Amino acid sequence: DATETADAMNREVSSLKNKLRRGDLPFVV
Amino acid sequence: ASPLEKALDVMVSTFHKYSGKEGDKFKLNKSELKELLTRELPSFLGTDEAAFQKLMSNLDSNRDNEVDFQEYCVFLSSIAMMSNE
Amino acid sequence: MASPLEKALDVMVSTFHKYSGKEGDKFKLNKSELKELLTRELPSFLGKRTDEAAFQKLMSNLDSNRDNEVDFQEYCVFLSSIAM
Ligand SMILES: [Ca+2]
Ligand SMILES: [Ca+2]
Ligand SMILES: [Ca+2]
Ligand SMILES: [Ca+2]
Repeated sequence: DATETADAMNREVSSLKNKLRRGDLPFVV
Repeated sequence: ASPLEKALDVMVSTFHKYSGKEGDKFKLNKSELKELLTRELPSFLGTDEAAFQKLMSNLDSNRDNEVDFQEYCVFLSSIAMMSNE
Repeated sequence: MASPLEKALDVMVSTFHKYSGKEGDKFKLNKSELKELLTRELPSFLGKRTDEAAFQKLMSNLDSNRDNEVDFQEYCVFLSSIAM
């Protein structure tokens, strides 16, 4: 969970989510 | 549903079972996190208050002193990543 | 005994390997393996249009280390992003 890696993973997930529905690109629903 | 779809559903339902007890119904406090880990992730538990407090801090990337669904998914990912290694 | 959540994590892992081990690097998904995993295991999350162009774009967005593969960490970022 090492803080550096949780924080990086959360940024990565937030980035991908934002692309999904704020929100470009749509192979995924 | 596929096994993976069923798995994601369990991840979601398990979070909401514990997050919805106190306070923000969509976030885990230290009490709720403790219950979830104790009852649902026993094979990964070493335990004391200090340990749960440290885990909470580590997971709390948005620095709001709770664990939200995203932070929880990142935590599960880290456990799975450990298991995959 | 393993909890439902512990078993769900096991399925996260096993489903990855089910596809990553088909071709090439046994521990990473190439574009074909990723398309198969999504098509076969995540139908409820698929859009109206599962054309090649949409998929190529998805691949690039998941491949954060730019090695033309989706590794286990990258796959977990994906699952975390779609879960709820
Ligand atoms: Ca709560
Ligand atoms: Ca938080
Ligand atoms: Ca492969
Ligand atoms: Ca990659």
